[PDB]
Amino acid sequence: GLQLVQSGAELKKPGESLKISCQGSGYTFPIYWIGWVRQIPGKGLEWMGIIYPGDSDTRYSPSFEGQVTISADKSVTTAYLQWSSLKASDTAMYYCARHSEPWYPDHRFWPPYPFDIWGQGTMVTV
Amino acid sequence: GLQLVQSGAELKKPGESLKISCQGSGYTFPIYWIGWVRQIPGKGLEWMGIIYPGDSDTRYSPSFEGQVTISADKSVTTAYLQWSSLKASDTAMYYCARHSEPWYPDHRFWPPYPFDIWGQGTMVTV
Amino acid sequence: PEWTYPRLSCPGSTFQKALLISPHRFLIIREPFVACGPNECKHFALTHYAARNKLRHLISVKLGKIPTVENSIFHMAAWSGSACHDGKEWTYIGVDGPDNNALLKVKYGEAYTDTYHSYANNILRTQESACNCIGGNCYLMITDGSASGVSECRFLKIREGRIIKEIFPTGRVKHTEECTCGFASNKTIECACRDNRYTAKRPFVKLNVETDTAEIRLMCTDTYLDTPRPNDGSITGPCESDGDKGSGGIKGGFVHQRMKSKIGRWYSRTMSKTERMGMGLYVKYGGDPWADSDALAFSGVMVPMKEPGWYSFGFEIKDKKCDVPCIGIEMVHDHSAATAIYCLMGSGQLLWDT
Amino acid sequence: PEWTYPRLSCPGSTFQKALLISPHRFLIIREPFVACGPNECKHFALTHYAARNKLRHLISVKLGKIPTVENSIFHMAAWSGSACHDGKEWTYIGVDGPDNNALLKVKYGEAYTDTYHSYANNILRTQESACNCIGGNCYLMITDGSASGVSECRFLKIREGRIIKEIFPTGRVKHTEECTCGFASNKTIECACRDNRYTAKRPFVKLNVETDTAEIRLMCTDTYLDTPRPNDGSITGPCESDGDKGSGGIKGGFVHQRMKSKIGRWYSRTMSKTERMGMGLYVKYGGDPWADSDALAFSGVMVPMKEPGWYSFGFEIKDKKCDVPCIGIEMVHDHSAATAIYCLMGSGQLLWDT
Amino acid sequence: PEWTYPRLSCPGSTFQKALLISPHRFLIIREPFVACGPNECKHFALTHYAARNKLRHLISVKLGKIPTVENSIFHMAAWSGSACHDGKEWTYIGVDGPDNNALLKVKYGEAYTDTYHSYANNILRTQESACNCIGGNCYLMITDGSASGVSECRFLKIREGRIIKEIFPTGRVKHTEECTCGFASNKTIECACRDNRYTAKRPFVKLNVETDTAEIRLMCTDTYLDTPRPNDGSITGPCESDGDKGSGGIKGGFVHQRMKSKIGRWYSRTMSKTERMGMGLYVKYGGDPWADSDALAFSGVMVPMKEPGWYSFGFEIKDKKCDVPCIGIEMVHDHSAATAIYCLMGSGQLLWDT
Amino acid sequence: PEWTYPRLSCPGSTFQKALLISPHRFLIIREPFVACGPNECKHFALTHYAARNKLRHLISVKLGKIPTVENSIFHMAAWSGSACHDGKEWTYIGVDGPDNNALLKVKYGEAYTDTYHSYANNILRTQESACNCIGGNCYLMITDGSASGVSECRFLKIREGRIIKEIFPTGRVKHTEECTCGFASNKTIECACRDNRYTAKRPFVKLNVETDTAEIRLMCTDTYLDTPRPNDGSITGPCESDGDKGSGGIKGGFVHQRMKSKIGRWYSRTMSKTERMGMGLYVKYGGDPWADSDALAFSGVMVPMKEPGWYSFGFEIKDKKCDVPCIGIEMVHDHSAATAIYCLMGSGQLLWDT
Amino acid sequence: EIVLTQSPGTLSLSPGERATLSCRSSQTVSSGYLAWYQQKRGQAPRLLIYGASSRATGIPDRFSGSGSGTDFTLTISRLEPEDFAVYFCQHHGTSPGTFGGGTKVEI
Amino acid sequence: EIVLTQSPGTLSLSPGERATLSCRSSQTVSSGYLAWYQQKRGQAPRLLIYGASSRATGIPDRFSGSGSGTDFTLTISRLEPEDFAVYFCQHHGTSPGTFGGGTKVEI
Ligand SMILES: *[C@@H]1O[C@H](CO)[C@@H](O[C@@H]2O[C@H](CO)[C@@H](O)[C@H](O)[C@H]2NC(C)=O)[C@H](O)[C@H]1NC(C)=O
Ligand SMILES: *[C@@H]1O[C@H](CO)[C@@H](O[C@@H]2O[C@H](CO)[C@@H](O)[C@H](O)[C@H]2NC(C)=O)[C@H](O)[C@H]1NC(C)=O
Ligand SMILES: *[C@@H]1O[C@H](CO)[C@@H](O[C@@H]2O[C@H](CO)[C@@H](O)[C@H](O)[C@H]2NC(C)=O)[C@H](O)[C@H]1NC(C)=O
Ligand SMILES: *[C@@H]1O[C@H](CO)[C@@H](O[C@@H]2O[C@H](CO)[C@@H](O)[C@H](O)[C@H]2NC(C)=O)[C@H](O)[C@H]1NC(C)=O
Repeated sequence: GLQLVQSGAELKKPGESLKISCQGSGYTFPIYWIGWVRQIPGKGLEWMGIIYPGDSDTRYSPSFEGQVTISADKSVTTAYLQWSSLKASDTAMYYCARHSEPWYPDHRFWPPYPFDIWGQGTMVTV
Repeated sequence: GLQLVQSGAELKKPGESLKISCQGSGYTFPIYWIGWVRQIPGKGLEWMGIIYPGDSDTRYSPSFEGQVTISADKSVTTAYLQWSSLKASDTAMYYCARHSEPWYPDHRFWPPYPFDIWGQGTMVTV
Repeated sequence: PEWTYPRLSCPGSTFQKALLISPHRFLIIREPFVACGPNECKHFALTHYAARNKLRHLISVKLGKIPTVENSIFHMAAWSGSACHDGKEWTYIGVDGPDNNALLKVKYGEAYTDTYHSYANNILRTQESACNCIGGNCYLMITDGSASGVSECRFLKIREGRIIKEIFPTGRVKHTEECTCGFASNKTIECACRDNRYTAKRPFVKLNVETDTAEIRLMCTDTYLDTPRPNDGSITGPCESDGDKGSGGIKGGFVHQRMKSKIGRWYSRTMSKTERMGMGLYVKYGGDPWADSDALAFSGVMVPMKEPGWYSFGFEIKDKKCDVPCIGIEMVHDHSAATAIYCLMGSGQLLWDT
Repeated sequence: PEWTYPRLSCPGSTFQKALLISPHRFLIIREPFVACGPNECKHFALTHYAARNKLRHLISVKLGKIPTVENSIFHMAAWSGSACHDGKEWTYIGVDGPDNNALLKVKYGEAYTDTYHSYANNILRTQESACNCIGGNCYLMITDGSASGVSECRFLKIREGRIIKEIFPTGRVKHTEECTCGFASNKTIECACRDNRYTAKRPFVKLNVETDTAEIRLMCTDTYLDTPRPNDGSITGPCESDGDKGSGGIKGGFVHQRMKSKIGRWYSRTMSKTERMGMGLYVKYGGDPWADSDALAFSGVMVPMKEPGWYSFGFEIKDKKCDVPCIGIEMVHDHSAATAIYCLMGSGQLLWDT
Repeated sequence: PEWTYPRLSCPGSTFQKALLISPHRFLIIREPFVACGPNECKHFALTHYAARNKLRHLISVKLGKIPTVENSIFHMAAWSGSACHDGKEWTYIGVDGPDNNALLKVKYGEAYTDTYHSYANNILRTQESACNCIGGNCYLMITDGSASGVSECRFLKIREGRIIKEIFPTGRVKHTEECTCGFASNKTIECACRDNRYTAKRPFVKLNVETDTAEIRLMCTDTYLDTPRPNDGSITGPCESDGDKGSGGIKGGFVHQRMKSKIGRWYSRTMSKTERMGMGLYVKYGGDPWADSDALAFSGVMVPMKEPGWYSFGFEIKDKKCDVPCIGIEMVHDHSAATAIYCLMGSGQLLWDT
Repeated sequence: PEWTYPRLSCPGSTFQKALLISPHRFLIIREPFVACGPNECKHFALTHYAARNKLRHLISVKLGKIPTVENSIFHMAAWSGSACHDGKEWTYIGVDGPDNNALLKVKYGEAYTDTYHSYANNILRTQESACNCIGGNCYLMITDGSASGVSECRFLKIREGRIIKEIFPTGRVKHTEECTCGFASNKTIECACRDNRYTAKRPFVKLNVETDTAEIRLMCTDTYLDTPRPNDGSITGPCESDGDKGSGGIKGGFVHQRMKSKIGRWYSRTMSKTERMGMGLYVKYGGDPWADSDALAFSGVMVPMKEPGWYSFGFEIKDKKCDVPCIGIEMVHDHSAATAIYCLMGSGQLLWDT
Repeated sequence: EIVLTQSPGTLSLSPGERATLSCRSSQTVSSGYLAWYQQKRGQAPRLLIYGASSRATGIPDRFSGSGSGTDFTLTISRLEPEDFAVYFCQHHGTSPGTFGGGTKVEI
Repeated sequence: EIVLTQSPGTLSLSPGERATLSCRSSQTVSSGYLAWYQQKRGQAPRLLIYGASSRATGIPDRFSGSGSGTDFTLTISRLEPEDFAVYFCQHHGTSPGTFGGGTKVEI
């Protein structure tokens, strides 16, 4: 029973704020990094960033730095992707994915890990 | 003036929750075990379990384990018997009775004591 | 620097309230005891909860200190334990582990040394009172058996943290626990024990420390010293006869007053015959606890009927040239405990309670 | 290692504020006092409440420490008490028990030793100030009698925790209590006492420590030292004449300045003649307090009229080669107390208050 | 007074829970370790937060104390560190400064003495476990390099706070850090190290303290000791072969049991092969860790799978005449840590966990 | 046991952050300083408020402790003060009393000894840094005069708590205060002082301890060391010329590094020329501060511009065989202060700030 | 685990007759902890006997009840109208207390 | 900083044929950390390969994918209808993860 469960879909207006989420189950959530991956339906996958619930340590792809916010709350075993100014162009499928191995702060390295489990994806229009 | 005083009677519907109680007086309530005994009017007595107000340590007859809840509150010198799903068949007289001797946690044994004082019994229909 | 030997006791004929340590009136502890070295007394207790579990510890503070978290020293994990000083260093004893596979651990100074394994595969327990050292040889009472049923005890001779000898008492040994022990003389350690199932009469152990042998017989006295009790002199039959109200029990106080020509035996008892309320002090001079049915004299009330009595213990303070026998009382409040100390001092009557 | 003897005092002509311990501005105590050994000063007090009862204790901290619960050591149960050091070990004195059947307890080092029983079957009290040891012999003032009526005092000679002699003063002994005592010389202990019923003039005790005798006469001086007071020089008649405003009283400060050719006597008094407000320091050099009507010189204000004065006490600090006389003041605030210490140091005038 | 040398270990065949220090159940610290002098054990830790930053400090309390702010002593600013006692005085080691220009500081007694500069211009780290002194010469492992990539270690020989020699190990040195070191004999210090990038097999350092030389090879044993792990015996190839799951790691426990004819090597490991949960104790007697593929024997569970395991360390307690090997465990809770101590004591099986 | 004499300093060429005591991140104090005896460093401070007034006290804790109320010792009432150790006992100095009639008090060990009276009938002040003892003779800088106007200083030679000599410096003495003093050699005490009205150049005192004479001249260096400052090298005229921005000031750090053939002089300064922000470390080797205009070399930043700098002080740690010069910084936060310690240790550059 | 089969289940004795009631335990009753209770119509039961045969406070000498092992009885030396009640036996040892069916004593 | 240009971008191989997919990195992939993913239409991608060539748990032997340096491939030993998907390569080293455009495998 190992899974990432995402919200279904959203449709927004340009400028309308947006928050979507992933809930983890079946694993020790606070020690694995969860990443967000964007996919415009006719395009390939685009790594947007990762978060380490547990101390909410984040890393963003330079192209998404300042465009989106990645946050998490270990209290309810969830990860979030937020927009403040949802523009258009955010008409993409957004996926969470969890790294194959755990990481602890004292490892002192950037997790060189693949994404082992993926959520089903949240479709966001606009 | 040594006594266990029980509530009078209750009549409930199948599924309707139920709480009945006994109030002790004339003795050092937190150091004696109080037991509940069931009696279906045409049947004999059936020990349901005991509680040690004082740390609310309980013991249940295997046949009543998970069927009823025994609890107590030394603050008001009382003992309680609770149902979550009062079925029927709970059409019995319910009595509290206090053990003849005091017990302390460091005795480390199950009180091998008879019931010295009994309440008058609470009649519960259904 | 030198090994401790028991000395003659300091003159006096009665006890007086010495000191009360009551931390809750301003760390949750139980079963306190006091043990003293040549120039230092420590107040030991087991933690019951935080300010038989995996978290209970044997802790201590200097006697006179309030046993706060900041002041306390955690010596070892222990759900049962004791401590003593041999004249050179502190020995700490504690029992931890599973109810049916418990283990005794011995700490000497800062180091862990020997262990002892359960022998009856039931809860292994130690005397909860201080241990007794003579010439470096510390005698610890341990017991292993049922809370209700047979629980035979044995003594361990501990030297510099090591267990060197196992002493197996004879006599009436069906159930012995929570022994308050002390020196009657340079040759004998006597203990007033709990019997948690068969009788209200305490087993009285006489341990010969020159031969390392022991024998246990019930105290013959008409005044019964455990908590559940028959009403004084009501147990019929010979001294060894078990009486009624033997189910349950309490650790009582017991100290010796060693005089050149006499041994005084001071005992403590609750005021209530069923509940652990109040404490009184009783004394008998000379005689033989195993044969002498004579009622102990009543010295006075240490704790009034309205206040909790619970466990008590004997200890001795090293007064430069002589020893001062003291009895402490565990006053459990609501379940942390306060410790009341009554010490032999002066003459006349015990004048007030705690 | 060596017994303490009084030494000549450290040079100086005036007092200055030394130190203020004020725990409430950041355990509720009353009637503080300071006692010093060869290299250590302790601040003693009785607990009044928790952070005459069954819970009051004699406690202490190192002088300079704030008397918190964690820092304090509880020496003994006591509703009245004193302490001193004999050069080898600390002696602690306390009184506990019933108002009409009180008992004094003596602790030496870690052990309880002698006791003393009430003799007038009324509240037994000790000097609430530090006791005085010479050559191992500690002289303690005790009193037993009515708060209003006759209360004769006696002195106990305590050696290594034991009471060896009872000294029964002669002279004017109808009511003496709460004596602030110190050495005038190697042969004499002098005390400035409270009289809580008959007069505003303090009884002045002269105790001969070579002969173990004592005599008490009222101070003859026109400046009256108790709290309720006639207005200075207003009591007519001979030195022994009792005056008005004798109902009620306070323990005052009193230290000696021992010089090769002179004895200075430093006294403290409240600013108000009726209320326990303010404190001042007065001095007389030489003379005879029992005969000399001369007003004490006014040195200065220690506590202003706007601040509480309450009890004061004398003590001495052991400055390696000489002794430093000090007067402490109990500033009761709302009823815990702060302790203000003024010590002889330097020359010139007392320059500021507390 | 005298320099410390390693001694033969105290007899016993198994470990038992000794003591748990758990400050949060009643100062936020991480990476605790214990170091002991002749008559004193200290519990050291780095502050993580207040009750790698500019505020992290190396702090300590007496072992047995709860590491509160009031009890703790701040020895030096340090985001990484170690400490040891040479038989005469305490040596404290800490690293502070920038990630790419860190500096080691050495404190001896109360004074700051030598420093050491980063050599690979990457985070300079020390063993987070206690250092090892023989005859006054303290051997400290330090490392400088990438968290992921090459990080060669070196040893510093420290004498009375000064760095006298730099020891450069040979062998397999591509990544060595967080070494738990101890004496195998009077001539050798052996260390079980972390490899945070290349393999789950710990580098095992053998340091010759007569010649000041060292060689590092991977432990050959089938039971892998780091946290991310292949499933025991799954790494193919010769002893030096790197395996899978080598990214990441943990500092493990490691102590020696020195017997006249044998060296026991006690190791600790987590229960989980991926997460830092649980701890177990493993042992091998004799052999050669660099060549012997034999699986370590499993002694028992120290921390159950349901409780955090995190870092562990070896230390030894000085038991008067012999040394007691102990393994401590850092139980991180939510990130302060509790310290669980397991010590060699007695015989039989490890009977219970923490 | 033995009198302290200054010793040659421990080798090293630079300073590194040693320790930060920051009590507010987990008693409100100001103007901290550190003084060290043969085997003990104390962190002294004046209380500013409770956890120039009648309540301010000179307090201390062991260096490394957080200065909480429970840990602190109150030595004396004092709105200004200093302390030092003479090799046998601690001397504590404090000033209390009225602004225009202040008095210095000297405490030695536990006793109050001499006092000193104001001489200019203005606020009497002491150096707020530690005092300097050679052979038992402790040299204390005191000053009395206007905050704005003339304030001549003098030195007191204190021996075993007594003031034995008054030293009256010559030279440029119009305004000298808050001197950070230390030994340049066995014959000389040099001090870097504050001038709170006339100039940004510190008076530099050279006190001859063989002759008990002193002379004061302004430091000639182009790098000005007070807080309000002209922009380095901007004060024209001869070395003694007063410059602009002389109104206001700060106590700076100053230590000596005593080498067999050289004296290093380490100074501290704020980063801002007007506000008390940041701290830097400057050094000059050899020369003559009274004549040498050469700019001090910049060693590094101790406190960044974004953090408070406020007062600094010099002290030395006694490292068994040699002395370690250290500079402490008072980081005032909102007004309690944290103390940052930087010590000479190792070589290379100062690598990081606080 | 312990079953008490109290018997005959009905007595039909007149006042003045001796009544013997039996309680057979399916397994040995450790330490003899078998209690007896008297239940009058319309009210909670009274404790008569505790331990194998100790008499409860307030209970008349009419009630004895010797027994051991698995075989225990309650003996009413002489019946009186007052003692026509349903009697119950109870295991009250260091295990879940358990009562028997009960024996009715009729005239 | 790292650009993965996966190619040819389209394969048109029948089931039973061997499929070779390539991923050229613009710079050396340290330690060989290039992963491969399989994305079926309408669903989140599955991890096939991690490290340069380690097989992910649950992935059949059909997928190998040896490679090094800048030049990596994914090899499907035999195509089955199940494996007609868009494949992606990913850099997963100690730097911001970055995927390639993806290669569509058609019948
Ligand atoms: C127990 O025996 C010891 C001797 O082994 C007794 O202690 C000695 O007492 C004398 C004075 O009577 C001293 O001079 C010796 O120095 C003491 N020796 C030691 C080793 O302490 C002790 O008094 C005896 N105790 C009892 C209760 O009889
Ligand atoms: C009280 O008497 C003692 C002697 O019994 C005096 O103390 C001695 O003083 C001399 C110096 O004058 C020292 O050399 C001795 O070593 C001291 N002896 C002891 C036992 O301390 C003391 O000074 C006298 N005090 C007064 C007030 O006169
Ligand atoms: C390591 O060497 C030291 C000697 O340098 C050994 O310690 C000595 O042990 C003997 C008893 O066998 C004592 O009599 C000596 O006094 C001890 N000397 C010192 C300096 O402590 C030590 O036992 C050896 N340790 C090991 C593990 O072999
Ligand atoms: C200051 O003078 C003292 C002597 O009065 C010097 O201390 C001595 O140093 C030698 C080693 O060179 C030791 O053997 C002596 O035992 C020391 N004597 C004392 C009293 O400490 C000290 O080194 C000189 N300091 C400076 C800065 O020159």
